[PDB]
Amino acid sequence: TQLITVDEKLDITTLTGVPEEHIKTRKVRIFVPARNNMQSGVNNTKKWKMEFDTRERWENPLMGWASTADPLSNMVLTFSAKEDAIAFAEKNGWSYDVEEKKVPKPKSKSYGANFSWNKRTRVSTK
Amino acid sequence: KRPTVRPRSDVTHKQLSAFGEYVAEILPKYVQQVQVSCLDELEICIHPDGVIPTLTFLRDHTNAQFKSLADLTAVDVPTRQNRFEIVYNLLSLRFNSRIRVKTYADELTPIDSIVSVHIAANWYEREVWDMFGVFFFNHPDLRRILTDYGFEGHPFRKDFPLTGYVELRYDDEVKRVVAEPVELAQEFRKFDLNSPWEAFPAYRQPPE
Amino acid sequence: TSVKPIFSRDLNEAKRRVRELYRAWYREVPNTVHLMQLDITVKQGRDKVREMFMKNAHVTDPRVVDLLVIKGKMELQETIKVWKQRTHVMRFFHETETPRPKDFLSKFYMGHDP
Amino acid sequence: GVQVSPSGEKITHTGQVYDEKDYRRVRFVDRQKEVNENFAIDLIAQQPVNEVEHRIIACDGGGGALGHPKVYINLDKETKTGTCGYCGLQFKQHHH
Amino acid sequence: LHHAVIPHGKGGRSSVSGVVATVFGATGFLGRYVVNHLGRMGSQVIIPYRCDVYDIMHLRLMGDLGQLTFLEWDARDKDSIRKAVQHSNVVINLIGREWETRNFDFEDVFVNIPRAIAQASKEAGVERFIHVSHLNASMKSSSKSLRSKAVGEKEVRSVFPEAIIIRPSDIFGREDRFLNHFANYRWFLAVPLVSLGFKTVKQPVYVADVSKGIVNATKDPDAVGKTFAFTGPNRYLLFHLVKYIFGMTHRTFIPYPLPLFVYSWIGKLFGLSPFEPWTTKDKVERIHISDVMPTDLPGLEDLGVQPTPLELKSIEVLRRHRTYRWLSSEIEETKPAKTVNY
Amino acid sequence: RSRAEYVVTKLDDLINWARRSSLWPMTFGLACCAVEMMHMAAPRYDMDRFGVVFRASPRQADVMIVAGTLTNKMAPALRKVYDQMPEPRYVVSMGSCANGGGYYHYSYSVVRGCDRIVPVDIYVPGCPPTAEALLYGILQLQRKIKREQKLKIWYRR
Amino acid sequence: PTTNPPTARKFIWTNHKFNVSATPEQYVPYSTTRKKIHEWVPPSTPYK
Amino acid sequence: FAYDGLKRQRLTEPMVRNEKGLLTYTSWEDALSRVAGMLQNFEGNAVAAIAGGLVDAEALVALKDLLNKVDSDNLCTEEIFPTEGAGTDLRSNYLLNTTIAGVEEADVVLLVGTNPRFEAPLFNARIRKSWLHNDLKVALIGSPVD
Amino acid sequence: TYKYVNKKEQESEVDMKSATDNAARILMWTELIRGLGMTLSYLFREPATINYPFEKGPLSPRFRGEHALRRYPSGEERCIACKLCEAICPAQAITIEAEPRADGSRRTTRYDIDMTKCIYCGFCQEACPVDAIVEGPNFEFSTETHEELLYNKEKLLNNGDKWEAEIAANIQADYLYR
Ligand SMILES: CCCCCCCCCCCCCCCCCC(=O)OC[C@H](COP(=O)([O-])OCC[N+](C)(C)C)OC(=O)CCCCCCCCCCCCCCCCC
Ligand SMILES: NC(=O)C1=CN([C@@H]2O[C@H](COP(=O)(O)OP(=O)(O)OC[C@H]3O[C@@H](n4cnc5c(N)ncnc54)[C@H](OP(=O)(O)O)[C@@H]3O)[C@@H](O)[C@H]2O)C=CC1
Ligand code: SF4
Ligand code: SF4
Ligand code: SF4
Ligand SMILES: [Zn+2]
Repeated sequence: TQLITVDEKLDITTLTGVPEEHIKTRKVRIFVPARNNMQSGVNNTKKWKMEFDTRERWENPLMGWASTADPLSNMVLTFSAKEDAIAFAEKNGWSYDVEEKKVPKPKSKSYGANFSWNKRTRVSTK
Repeated sequence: KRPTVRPRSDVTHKQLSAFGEYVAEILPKYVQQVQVSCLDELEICIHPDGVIPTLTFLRDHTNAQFKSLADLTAVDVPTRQNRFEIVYNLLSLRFNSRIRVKTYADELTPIDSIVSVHIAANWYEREVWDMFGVFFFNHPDLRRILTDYGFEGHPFRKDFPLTGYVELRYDDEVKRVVAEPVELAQEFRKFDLNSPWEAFPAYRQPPE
Repeated sequence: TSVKPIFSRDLNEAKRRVRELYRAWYREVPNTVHLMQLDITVKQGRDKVREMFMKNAHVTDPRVVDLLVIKGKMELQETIKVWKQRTHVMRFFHETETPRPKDFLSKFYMGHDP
Repeated sequence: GVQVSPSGEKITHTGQVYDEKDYRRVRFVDRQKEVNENFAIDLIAQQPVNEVEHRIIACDGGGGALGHPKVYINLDKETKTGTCGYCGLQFKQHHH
Repeated sequence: LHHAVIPHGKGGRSSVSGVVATVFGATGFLGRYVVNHLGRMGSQVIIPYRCDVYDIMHLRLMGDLGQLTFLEWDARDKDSIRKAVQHSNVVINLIGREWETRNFDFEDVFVNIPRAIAQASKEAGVERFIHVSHLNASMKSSSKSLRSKAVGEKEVRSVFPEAIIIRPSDIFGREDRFLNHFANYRWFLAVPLVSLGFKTVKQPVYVADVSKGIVNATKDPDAVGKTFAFTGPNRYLLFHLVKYIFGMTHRTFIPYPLPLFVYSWIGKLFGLSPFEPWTTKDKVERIHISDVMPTDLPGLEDLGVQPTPLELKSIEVLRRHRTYRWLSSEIEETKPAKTVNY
Repeated sequence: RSRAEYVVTKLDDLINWARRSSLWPMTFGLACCAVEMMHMAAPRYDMDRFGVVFRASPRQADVMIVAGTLTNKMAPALRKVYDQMPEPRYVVSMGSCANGGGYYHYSYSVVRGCDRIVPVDIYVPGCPPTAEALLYGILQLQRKIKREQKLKIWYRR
Repeated sequence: PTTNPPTARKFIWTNHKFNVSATPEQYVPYSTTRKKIHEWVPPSTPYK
Repeated sequence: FAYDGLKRQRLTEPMVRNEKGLLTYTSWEDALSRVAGMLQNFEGNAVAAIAGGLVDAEALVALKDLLNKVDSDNLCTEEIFPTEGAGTDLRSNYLLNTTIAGVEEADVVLLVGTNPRFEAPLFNARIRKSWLHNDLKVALIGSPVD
Repeated sequence: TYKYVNKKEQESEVDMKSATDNAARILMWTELIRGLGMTLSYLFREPATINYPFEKGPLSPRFRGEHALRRYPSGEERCIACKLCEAICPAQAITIEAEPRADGSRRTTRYDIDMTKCIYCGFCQEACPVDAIVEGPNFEFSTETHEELLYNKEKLLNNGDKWEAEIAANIQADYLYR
């Protein structure tokens, strides 16, 4: 008596208040952000993110600042799981492109390979 | 002893844990979680349908007497199914204590308003509806309280942009203040201020 | 695939609520045009109400259309009691906004925005 | 020092100036475009080279805590003086 | 083109529409609307002004920061005209008076100033010049202003050969001198029309429509060297037009057939004033000159503007002139005036 | 020059002296900056000594001191009370919020500067600008409306 | 600053300027950054 | 470090030849009108396209559909690959079928007619990594190149 | 502890003298007369009004006024284009771009401060490692247009050249606290 049945895709775009252009014409990207190679820390590659497609930024006539016309340029949303990001994107009606998480491949490391009798992995300097 | 470390007391933690056990065993129908923080603060997380019995028990019980509602708010965590975590902060002047009651909701499941328990919940739930879009059942006058008249969207949600969608400017052709789509002379520069080295090993999550 | 209803068990009761809200808006539009000194006529306001309803016409979830009825009722009350002004009413018409054309040649000639 | 373009508009120390056909000079019509007359590039070109005796010199820009973070300059290359990265003061070791 | 004149943005307040427009009659009635449209789409608008900074200061919010450049000019200063039109690609000429002062007459205002502006613009190298004359300014008209505007059209075309000549009809708007004038007849006993207001046909055009037409002429590639006619959708007799104006005002209506020569006498009687006159002999001649039919000339349709009707845009002008009794009256409470095909 | 130009200039100087010697603000403030404008009304600075007296109704007001944040819910009221002032009306913007949005420039509910709504005559910077700075702005407005020549431009017309 | 004058520098103004707003001497903002993207210039010689 | 080439010698506006023979800037409408008029003037064999190196697949398929609609099959690339035999018909004929994982997995590699160090620096780096770790036998037909 | 502000202790009973005193208080308006007398005392005091602009309100060396870019005693600009002030600026009122200079130093080609967006909080002057950006105590810089309140690098350096006489003195007087 307090449970009804729906068989739909949970569309809330009419309740979000977003204009039609920023719903239909937008493409979001769902991915784990790549580790920047200037550092070795990997704490930033643990939460999934969706960002939006980049729109036009031009130069201000007066000062030369980076003027924009879109609202969803600084919009970054963080998620614990990829399927949670899919649920949020399909609920808000945005078409999504999803990149699978690029985990680093395990590799064999041995300090004694630097001092090999016959293999080419012997190093000439330290 | 340590001048740069905040002193801690275990007596308040023990009393709040005992009262958490007390409330959890009095109300097993709704209480889903009871936790006491390191800062000596008690939180009870409950089912959404038990907000009226939980608040009524905490206000009108002799051993609770939480007669003052400190605040009512919501937190938008858009990675869980019920994204709006609704928080009631309550004060007990008789026992000089503070308690936090948490519940959950999403964009299409309203919860019961507690205006019949606390009158400040009227304006606080109006603020919650205006900012997050959480509907409240049996509210006397649920409407917007902080946004502009005719404002579309709930701005304290995560997915809402910081600058919004429209701005106001005066047009002399129609002699009116009119709304236009957002254009900024200088765009808000997003800063990635997050170090890729782990800061707190006590909160290290297990890998996925 | 089973959820909890807000007000209507199925789409028919919510459609009844939509019809009642449309009745109230259609009744209010002449009073709004008379009370606030609006440029529009009675026909333009009723056409705008019809346009908004047909804009929201694609919804088939009872909870979503119940919340849409709730939002429309708050807008209606905010129109009954004079809190929206002439500017707030005329924001529905976008008479200062030049509309972007829907054709590819115009989208190509203006800028890079699709 | 300040120099003027063929359009008659003076050039800043960054080196930027509007073109002859640039429409943005109507911003300066009936007004003035101000340029700081003291250029840091030639104001260092008038600074003398600090002649010291040590192989490693320490610079804080003068004034102690009123200057910059103190750095250490290695004066080994005899063909080029050592310049402080903050204040731009040149230092030279003595080979006599 | 130049790198800084390339359009950018989505056409909003902070966008770049890529037009540098020097608007000369920007202080007056049509000038505020054309500057509003230019700053709305986002443009480099130069306003050369003659009057007080307080009098032009209503134009200060029409555009973004630094997109509006106000500068002094004198109508007798070719140097100042050239310095106003030096950095521009569109020069818009809206200079005009409805009367004659002791410093500037109709010939100077409608010939000498537009010729000097066009000459400075051609010698400065702009690529678009738009000049607003009046409709039915062919030649040998019964009023001095129409003849002066016709010979000014001749001089402007002789100096600047590809100038876009825009001929609008009697423009109506919130701050016009047409609908407010006919509602200002209510302060007297009757409405003194010539031949009871008949044999005089008018098609007024909305000021926003004229301004949109001027802006689309700035961005129209095939409008160069053309003469446009900016007319309203419906032609009304003068009697029925004044009847509709007073019906919308809800004041009263008593017409009076008064002969044209003594009406010109009382017109110049009102015009002999040191301040802005209520009416002049030239004003009443322009009122009783009938509007011609634009057959071969292109118009607002060909320039991209749908002409908004006077019946639709009349209540934003005449609600000022009604009393408290009829203040809350809608469009449908006043019968629209009968149109004429001729 | 001729005799009439000097007479017009001296009359116009008298007109402007009266206009700048009697300027009345509308009793209207928004925020922090309104606390500072009543600190300028406070006895240390004495805007009443300078000749500057609050009148609550815009019909008796001359200068409009927009002192604080202009929100989207407040902008129509701001424009209404600006338009209801009589014809010689001047506007001083006070603080970073009224100048260019200030500390809420990137907000969904804040008008990015009150010059988008009302024509601002002068701008006073600061957050808040001190009562010293607002008194400086008021004196600058007095000098600015001393500078104008309405009668002289009318005679040159 | 008669018994304790400030330190003399050769970049400090010898002559002070007051508030020069609403004068031809007033400050006018501009971009201090040069052009970034340079257009390809076509040659001035026809192919045929 | 070659990203700063995207700041110089750039095409920003459409250009057309003059009546005297010089390239001058014009509008998109005029440029597309002239190209479209010439395209409607000329027939299928008379129109051809050639593609360079920094071209995405979207423009390639768009130009392919356009020239196929005007019945043109001369869709050439400035890079030469053999056409007879299998040619481009079979995807194994023009592809690094072993891939870079197969570079790591192989034990003898034979480079014929290439300078991988400059033609594909990361592929050559993977060759060197597998040569250092798994002891590849690398051989070369070509000029003696470091 | 606590105290009562309006609760009187017990009752003062009814006495003939007390009734006469209350009657005199109600009839002859005694508290009104003493309020008049106190306002008369203020009338005969000395006003606290300073004679602006000839007398200025007192300030402190820490005062945050108009922004300025300082130089070294050699005359070289102190800023090294490190963008720390732009990072710390809460209102995002600082825009910086830079490149290596002709001699290889890292100097700003663009240091703009939107002073209509500035909140005048001193975070930039307490975050600058070389004391380049400061808040000189000039507050008398109100303008007539919104544009000329948007400061660029040339205006900021020119203002630092103008106000260097008291900026260095104020930093000398106050720098030992910071
Ligand atoms: C013109 C000459 C100078 C006049 C005085 C000018 C200077 C002083 C001005 C003072 C400031 C006034 C400002 C406005 C104040 C308004 C409030 C106010 O006054 O309220 C009135 C107050 C009101 O008192 P109340 O309001 O506190 O009382 C409570 C009343 N209820 C409960 C109803 C609210 O006092 C009066 O009404 C008293 C009026 C004067 C009575 C004078 C009586 C004199 C003695 C008569 C004879 C007695 C002996 C008879 C014979 C016996 C024989 C045995
Ligand atoms: N209004 C109408 O009914 C119609 C008008 N037109 C034409 O359109 C144009 C604009 O119309 P509108 O706005 O109504 O006209 P206005 O009466 O409002 O005046 C237009 C502008 O001309 C300027 N001006 C007039 N004479 C001189 C002069 N001697 N020196 C310098 N500036 C001068 C005025 O400046 P300032 O404020 O400084 O005096 C004003 O800003 C005019 O050419 C008019 O003839 C065409 C059709 C209908
Ligand atoms: S400018 Fe600063 S002081 Fe003034 S209202 Fe805004 S936040 Fe408050
Ligand atoms: S002003 Fe100071 S903090 Fe800012 S970029 Fe320059 S050196 Fe760094
Ligand atoms: S004072 Fe504060 S708000 Fe202003 S520029 Fe410095 S850091 Fe930014
Ligand atoms: Zn140094």
